[PDB]
Amino acid sequence: STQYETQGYTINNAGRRLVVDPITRIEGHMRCEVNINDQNVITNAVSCGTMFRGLEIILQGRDPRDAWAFVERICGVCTGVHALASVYAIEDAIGIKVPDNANIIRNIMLATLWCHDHLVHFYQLAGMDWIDVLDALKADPRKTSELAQSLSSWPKSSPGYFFDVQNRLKKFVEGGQLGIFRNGYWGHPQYKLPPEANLMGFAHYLEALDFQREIVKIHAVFGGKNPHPNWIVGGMPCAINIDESGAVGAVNMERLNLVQSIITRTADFINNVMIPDALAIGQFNKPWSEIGTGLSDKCVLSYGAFPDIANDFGEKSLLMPGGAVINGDFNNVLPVDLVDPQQVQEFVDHAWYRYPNDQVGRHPFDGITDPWYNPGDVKGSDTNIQQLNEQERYSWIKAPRWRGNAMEVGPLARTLIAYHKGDAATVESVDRMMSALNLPLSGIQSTLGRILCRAHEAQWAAGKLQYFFDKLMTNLKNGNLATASTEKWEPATWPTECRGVGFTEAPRGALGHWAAIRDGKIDLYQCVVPTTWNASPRDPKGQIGAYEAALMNTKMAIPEQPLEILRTLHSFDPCLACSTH
Amino acid sequence: STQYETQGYTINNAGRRLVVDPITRIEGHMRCEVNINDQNVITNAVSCGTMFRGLEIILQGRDPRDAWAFVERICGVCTGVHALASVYAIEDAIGIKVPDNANIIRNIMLATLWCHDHLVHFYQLAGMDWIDVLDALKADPRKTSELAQSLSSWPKSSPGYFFDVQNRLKKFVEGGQLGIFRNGYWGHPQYKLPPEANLMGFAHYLEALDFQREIVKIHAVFGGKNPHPNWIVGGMPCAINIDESGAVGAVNMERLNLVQSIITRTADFINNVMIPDALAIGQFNKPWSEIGTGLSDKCVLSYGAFPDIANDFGEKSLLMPGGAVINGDFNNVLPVDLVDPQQVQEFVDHAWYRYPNDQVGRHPFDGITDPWYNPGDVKGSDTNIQQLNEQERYSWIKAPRWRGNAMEVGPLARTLIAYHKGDAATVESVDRMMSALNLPLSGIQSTLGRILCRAHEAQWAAGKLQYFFDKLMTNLKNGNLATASTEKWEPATWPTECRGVGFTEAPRGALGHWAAIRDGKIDLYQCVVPTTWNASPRDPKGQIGAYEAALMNTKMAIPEQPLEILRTLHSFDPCLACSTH
Amino acid sequence: KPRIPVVWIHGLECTCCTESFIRSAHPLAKDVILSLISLDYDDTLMAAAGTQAEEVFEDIITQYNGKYILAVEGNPPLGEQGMFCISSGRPFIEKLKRAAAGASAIIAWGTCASWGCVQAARPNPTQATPIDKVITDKPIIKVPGCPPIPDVMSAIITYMVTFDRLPDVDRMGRPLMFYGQRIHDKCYRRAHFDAGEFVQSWDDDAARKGYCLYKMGCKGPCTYNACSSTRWNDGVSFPIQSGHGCLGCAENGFWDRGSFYSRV
Amino acid sequence: KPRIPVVWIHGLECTCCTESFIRSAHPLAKDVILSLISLDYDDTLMAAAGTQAEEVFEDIITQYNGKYILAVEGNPPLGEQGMFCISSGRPFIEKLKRAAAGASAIIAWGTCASWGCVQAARPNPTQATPIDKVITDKPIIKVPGCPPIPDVMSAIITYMVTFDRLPDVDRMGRPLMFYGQRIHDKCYRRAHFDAGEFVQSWDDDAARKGYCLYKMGCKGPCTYNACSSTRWNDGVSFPIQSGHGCLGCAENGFWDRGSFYSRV
Ligand code: SF4
Ligand code: SF4
Ligand code: FCO
Ligand code: FCO
Ligand code: SF3
Ligand code: SF3
Ligand code: F3S
Ligand code: F3S
Ligand SMILES: [Cl-]
Ligand SMILES: [Cl-]
Ligand SMILES: [Li+]
Ligand SMILES: [Li+]
Ligand SMILES: [Mg+2]
Ligand SMILES: [Mg+2]
Ligand code: NI
Ligand code: NI
Repeated sequence: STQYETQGYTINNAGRRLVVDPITRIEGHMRCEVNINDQNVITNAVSCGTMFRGLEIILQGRDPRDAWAFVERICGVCTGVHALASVYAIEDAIGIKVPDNANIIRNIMLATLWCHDHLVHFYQLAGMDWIDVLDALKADPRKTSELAQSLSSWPKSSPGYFFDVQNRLKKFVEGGQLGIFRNGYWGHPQYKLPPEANLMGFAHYLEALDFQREIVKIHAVFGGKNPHPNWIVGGMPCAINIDESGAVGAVNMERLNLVQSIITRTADFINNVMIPDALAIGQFNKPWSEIGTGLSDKCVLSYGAFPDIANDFGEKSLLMPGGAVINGDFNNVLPVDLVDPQQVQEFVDHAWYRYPNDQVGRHPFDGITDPWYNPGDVKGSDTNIQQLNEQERYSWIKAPRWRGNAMEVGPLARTLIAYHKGDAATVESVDRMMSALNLPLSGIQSTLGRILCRAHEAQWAAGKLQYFFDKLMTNLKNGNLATASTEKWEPATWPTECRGVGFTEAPRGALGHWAAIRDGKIDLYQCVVPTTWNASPRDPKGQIGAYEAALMNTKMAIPEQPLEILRTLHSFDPCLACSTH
Repeated sequence: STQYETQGYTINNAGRRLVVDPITRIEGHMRCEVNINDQNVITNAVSCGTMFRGLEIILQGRDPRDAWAFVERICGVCTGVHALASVYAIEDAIGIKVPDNANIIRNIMLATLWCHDHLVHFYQLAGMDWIDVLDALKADPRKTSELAQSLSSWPKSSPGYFFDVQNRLKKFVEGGQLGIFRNGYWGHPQYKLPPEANLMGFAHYLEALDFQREIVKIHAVFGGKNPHPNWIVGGMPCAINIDESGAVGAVNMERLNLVQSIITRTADFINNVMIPDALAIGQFNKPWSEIGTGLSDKCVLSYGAFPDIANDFGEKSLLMPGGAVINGDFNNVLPVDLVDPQQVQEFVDHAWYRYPNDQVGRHPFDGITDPWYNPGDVKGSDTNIQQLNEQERYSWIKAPRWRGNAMEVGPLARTLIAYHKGDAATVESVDRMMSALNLPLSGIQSTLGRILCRAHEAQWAAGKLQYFFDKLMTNLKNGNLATASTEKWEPATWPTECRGVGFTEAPRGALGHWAAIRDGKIDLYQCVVPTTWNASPRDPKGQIGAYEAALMNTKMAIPEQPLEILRTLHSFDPCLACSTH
Repeated sequence: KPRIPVVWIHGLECTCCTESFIRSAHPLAKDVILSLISLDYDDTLMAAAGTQAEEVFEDIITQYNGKYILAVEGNPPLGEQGMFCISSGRPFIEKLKRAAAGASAIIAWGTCASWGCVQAARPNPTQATPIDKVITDKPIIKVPGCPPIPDVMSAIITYMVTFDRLPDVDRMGRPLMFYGQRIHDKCYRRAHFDAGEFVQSWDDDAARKGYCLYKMGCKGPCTYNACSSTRWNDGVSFPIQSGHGCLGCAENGFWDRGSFYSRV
Repeated sequence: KPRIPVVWIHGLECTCCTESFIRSAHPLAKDVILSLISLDYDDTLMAAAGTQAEEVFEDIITQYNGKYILAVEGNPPLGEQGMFCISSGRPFIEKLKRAAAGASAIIAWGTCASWGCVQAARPNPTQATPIDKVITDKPIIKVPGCPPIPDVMSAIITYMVTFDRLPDVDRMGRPLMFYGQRIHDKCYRRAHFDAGEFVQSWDDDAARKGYCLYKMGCKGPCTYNACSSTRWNDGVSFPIQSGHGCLGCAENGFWDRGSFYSRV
């Protein structure tokens, strides 16, 4: 066994080794291993991406106009975000400016995704870490109604409703066919909700499973379908016609009316179901404001997102702020430049890739994706990993760093960047939320904080949907219908050699696509994705990434039941297909 | 002035005359006049249909296969029922037997219409006679929640919901634009609900306005559109393909899945919103169990409906019983024969039509529609009527009789026939409903009883929707896909001269279409429609129709405010375009 | 802010156009009534009847003279001195003329108000007459169909409220947005029409594969509407999709262009 | 009344097929899971992780040997001894073969499980391989599309539950009900294709009238799916209705049939 110090942690691989493979209730394939000491506290944590497909390799030789469609299939959970980053990157390389309505509709596509994705994560992915579904069978339906009505105006609160939900669950489990609830962690001492809160949360799980399908109708109107809507380089293909012959063939007033109806219902669901449920998880699980801090009080990163001034990606345009904090210095939010070769770099000394020198980090315009499955001694065989070798290569995820620092990205990172940049709405929202929980601001830098910030962001995005919709309608009232720029559609109009960066804030954090075009085709396409940051393996200095740091120092009540590990990993909303691409 | 005796009433047109023109919250154009004595009691009532279009004249010379599309446009409220009666009539004349799936789908179309039509009538047409909308502004939202939850398992009952609905109403009236509530009867002493029940009912008015649009999606699947779906002589045009190439062009598993989802939602809304509201109106308005009896304790009529054995219109097939009661003898349910010239006959001595002998009735196969606007010695003039002269012709509605008797039709009529024939489900339903109200069975023979039976029937039809759906799926599992018989589609295959009757129970009562075909064309097409029965003018014996009888002997609190007249008339669900056609 | 006053009157009709309106999926008819417009007179829905309804009608057309939109469902009959349709003991046409005189603009809902519809089919017993042949001094927007598509009716309303202007119309007064193209120029069965792939009798193998309905009498080739694009009842279906040819129901005189089952 | 056991496994994937499944409008995915099937293993949705999830997997395939349906999302990579996709420390292909051996039938969800999809596009770095090239002794129903239509997925499930039989399939194993006809043979823009009425550049006058997308690279003429009839997201849209040509996403090798913007 060995021990070393990094980022204030003592990384110690003595003691019992626990393996969690597969991690479930995530997107895609992840393995996690830890070591625990004699007090059942984690002293080592190992984050492993257990899949790879190679989109950066497949994209070579493609037409830049086609790239969005390929890279959209990096992930069907954060569907659309990679298409957006792609059309941004190709437009940046060629020098294309899109019309305002295209930019507004892209912002609607991204805000729709934030709403949908955050809602399904809260309920279907993370929810069962916090709600003991089986304990809901012991609830009093009248006390459940009272609880629900104390927390929310939401209509669906009758005692009969909660009894009908409870009875449906009772009938579902009575035959032993427990389905997704089979062999769960039910009854673990870290389940702290009372039975009435479990039945309220379970009812809302089912309501969210139903309602989430409606949110993406906005993607179907502008993008044809969800999952995986369509896009174009130069804007969007959803031509608008309000008052001319043939409006039946275009985005017309009836199509826009459908979008407005979904926006209203989406805000109402998020504000009256998910927001009160997130605050209730906080009220009943306050100790989790002190667990899973990880890098969230050290190093956090946002690129920023939602340019409100079309084709302006600067600070005055982005509605979601960008910036970096390192060394715990929140008084100095630093600017990020995605072209600077000293800023974003990826290491592979602990990943299944080859570089000519694995001791140095490569900026993505110098990126290399040469897969090399080389696990070393894993106490089994190359086809039987019993214990990853975290002293050598242990993941399909590359290790991104920012100026050599290991960073956390995602909702909590973004909230801390906007708060410390002095965004008024954020400061007021965060302070009121932590006040209501009777917790200090530092309580947000935690596993509970990641969940609270994600829910807050769903609310923010539902508000921005209306703002963007109103901006689109203002343009239409002023006779501004344009949705595409085609001056540079034809390859004969492009630079013979050019390169560009497309960046945004995906639901899970900072996303960048770096593209080099030569002779009308993709010469290089490198992606660094939010879960690549968070789920990162170690670097040549031994620095740990956000997952490994957040798991360090965590108490486990029952080592064989990884509920604490799941709670913290799920709080980051892992997407492993995103991380590996 | 004159006084005469008929059907146990004293018809006296001395004393003050009141006019209600227009009657609102009905379909189409109606005028009502009454005389009231010094004690504010109605001693005379006059039912006048104030519209005519002449579909029976327009149909002459048309192709029998087209007739359903024309007569469907008798009415957009009871949309589809005239199309069903039409295809029945033409199939009866020619000798066409449809495949079982076509009969099952027609039964689904009719049950769908019963559910939709009854729900909208309860809330949007009759509801504001019982619910004091402005009094809902005085309710306590928590007491409203507690009331709703005491009556139903329906989920949408939170205090915050009732507060939000109450604030929407408060904002609506705050600018002084009261819209459909302007100059209503609010605060009339006959409004008896407490404020909490008014707010519960008003919330439900809004929920029903929203929900009714979903029900008719079943019509859109099988019939293309609602209002006014499509049909064919020979079956239905909605060809089925479950498991073959090209199912995308037909009624396939996805289309059947959509139907099933609407059926479940429709039953849940009717059973948990409409049924408990109907009972609540009964609980707070018991005196109306003794008002508006009219003909309902004397003469009631049902033709019967929903043949479960395809092409069998007999007693063993019809799921909704047929029969007639006269002389108050409910121990003698009499069979109805629509070909017997001595049974159904229409009189026009008090209607705006010409007969060779206006002192006799004509069976519809001998029917004549020769319009003659002759109001005679009115107060005012023929183009400025101040008072109809009910001693002469006073209506565009013909006067149907059964064996010379004046009959009531509709939900109460059908409930009484089915109850007294011993239908187990009807007896159980009615006995349970009247037991919950602590009222005698006789209490259903009233204005309140018409409303209770209508709500009962919406629940009955919702259940039958599932039954018919399951029968259709059983056929499809057995490889029985047929939806049309076309061996007699072509006119050359028809009898040179033939006649037929098509009958059913529309939402408002007994409907018949009598058709004569000669030389490939419609020779005669006569309709007798449920509101024609109920809104009937007098006959040569002076016998009054169901509306006029139900209004007789009614007390009015405020003569100038016709709330008691509207309550009784709306309880029959008048459709004046139907009545006149 | 105050909402735009709307007066909705009813002549000879079947009430299919009111029923279509309340089907609207987006915006819901509830939200149109509570938030978008002020629906100040409507016999089908209003609380008041008789003298109380007459007082509403008079108060609104007086207080909002020149400022209300008049919606017309159905049509006036000229036969029998207009007493085929009686309102408050007088010919309906007098109410239509009084309502029209104060209106800023008129929406003719449905084939009835636009053209005549079923009561005007031969031999037109009542001499039912479309609105634009009686009212000749007001803008009239025709929204034809029997009835028109629910979400077309609500989209036209939202367009007018949002953009504060009448929709642009064709030479017949129909909104170009929904009536600019024929059913047949946006029909999903057009591949079959082009290939000569037709239903020949009901429920034949062609019918079970969704082949073209031209030989069964489909009038889509001569009919302008949005049914094959926008579709009906929240996009669920339209006549052709459910296996019946278009009747031509958005076109003037469609009842008298021959049998629905005779080909164009 | 026991529900049919279902094991849902995940190879190399993007999870778009699970996401599509939960979009189902009728039946709701909630009602499929609670009432129609027993979804007994599914890494995206299940409570258990790690050793607890391994116990569920082993218990279900043993207890229900010969009687469960195997749903497969994604595909196995043959490169690096299968360790481009690792599950419980071993190649995913081992889990695929264990789950297949006990299944009564296999549903290959999406273009990944059916054909290969994006990871199999040139130069296929991982040697991603469709299910039917690995599992050669079981009924495999291919439900292709990237992803398939939500209500197509749920209609296929309800068919199998209601009718107690596999759907009838074409020569490639695709259900005839939804894959028997081409997008272009049920496309509402076919009138424009017939007339030579084409979009020539994005947002031109043709685009704003809904003209045909053939010259913008639409692959509808060579693609079998239900998008132009059943449509997407409760019938709200499909690719062509929102102005982009069909990419061809239901067909084997569609990524490598040239630029999406090159005409057929
Ligand atoms: S079904 Fe009618 S509208 Fe459609 S293609 Fe055939 S003829 Fe044209
Ligand atoms: S848009 Fe595509 S599928 Fe539709 S008609 Fe044109 S080429 Fe065919
Ligand atoms: N959100 C998201 Fe997916 C990840 N990680 C991307 O980008
Ligand atoms: N219901 C109904 Fe209409 C009437 N009266 C018909 O038939
Ligand atoms: Fe629409 S009221 Fe119904 S008949 Fe044809 S429109 Fe008229
Ligand atoms: Fe659908 S998991 Fe998403 S990539 Fe194309 S199907 Fe695969
Ligand atoms: S009949 Fe009418 S509803 Fe549409 S499809 Fe034809 S115009
Ligand atoms: S891209 Fe795919 S989703 Fe349908 S329209 Fe074409 S098969
Ligand atoms: Cl006409
Ligand atoms: Cl492929
Ligand atoms: Li740019
Ligand atoms: Li018959
Ligand atoms: Mg990368
Ligand atoms: Mg008649
Ligand atoms: Ni993702
Ligand atoms: Ni009617």
